[PDB]
Amino acid sequence: SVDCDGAILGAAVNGKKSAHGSPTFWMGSHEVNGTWMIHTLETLDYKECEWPLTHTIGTSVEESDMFMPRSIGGPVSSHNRIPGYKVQTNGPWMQVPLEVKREVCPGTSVVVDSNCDGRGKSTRSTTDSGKIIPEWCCRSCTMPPVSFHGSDGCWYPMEIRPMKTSDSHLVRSWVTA
Amino acid sequence: SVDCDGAILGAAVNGKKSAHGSPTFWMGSHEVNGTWMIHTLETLDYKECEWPLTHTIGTSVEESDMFMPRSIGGPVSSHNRIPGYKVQTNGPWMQVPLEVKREVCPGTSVVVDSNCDGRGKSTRSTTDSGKIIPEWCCRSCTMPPVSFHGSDGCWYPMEIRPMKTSDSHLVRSWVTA
Repeated sequence: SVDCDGAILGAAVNGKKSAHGSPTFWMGSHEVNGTWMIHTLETLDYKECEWPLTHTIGTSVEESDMFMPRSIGGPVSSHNRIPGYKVQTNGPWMQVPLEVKREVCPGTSVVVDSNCDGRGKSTRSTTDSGKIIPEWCCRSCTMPPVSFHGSDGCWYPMEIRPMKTSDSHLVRSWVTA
Repeated sequence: SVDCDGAILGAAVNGKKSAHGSPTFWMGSHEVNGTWMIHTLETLDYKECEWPLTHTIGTSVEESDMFMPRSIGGPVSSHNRIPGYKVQTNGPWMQVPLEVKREVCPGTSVVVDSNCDGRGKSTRSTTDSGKIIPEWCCRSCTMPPVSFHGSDGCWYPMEIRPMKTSDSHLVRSWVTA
């Protein structure tokens, strides 16, 4: 119900490139194959506020197609999207400072398999004793996998699930955005 | 039916300043009293195409509320707006190169009066004989009056009407956007 401070916000488009930005936030997007998608996403801060429409490029989306949820500052825009992933309602958004990469978490692997579990809470690549979880799957996300690199290490999006692992030592995000 | 060429278009916001631009077009806007409005509008070209929503900042407005009509490249945005004036369906948009000013046409005057005629076709400040029409009125537009400065001289928006003058002497716009 509250917009973020538009006085310190910016956005820009030029040809096939775009960006939404603030001193604690940066989302860089391109157009590839006629589709706009995120290539850069950095957050130094977690806050519950909404990107003002006055500073939004191409307001468009079915909200579920956004990547960064609207309630924590994600621009309601076609530019805020990653093909193969849907809105990260329970993403690791509190693990700031964060950056998104298209890259396997260290020591892990992700396979696309329709038999994999569906979307769940975002999960860290390491257990609560710092042991790496080697094998992950997703039903239909696009490769190379989306990964969040944040304060306490590497996290996967909702789509990507841990395999062959006890649940009790998993680390999940508390975010409900 | 056809969007403009996105590869050469651009748009940007920073704080209280914004702009939409192409090699043949420039709209500069800013936020005054919590409201966004055009401060600069230059066209080097007249074309019937639509500004792609992907390259539009703050897609929002009811369309009668825009200043530059959608069908000739006007960004469907709250940034494309001048208070006191509505969509220039019959503006002098063919008189390129054009620039919009907040300024009385040379040798003329504009007064605000409820009893004046309503919106009509945009009319040149001079007659077909090069004679200047000295007095103009508008029902409720805002001062200083907007004026279009183009190829064959100075024109007024749809809201600003010529007084004490004969219809046969008047030069009007053929634009229906």
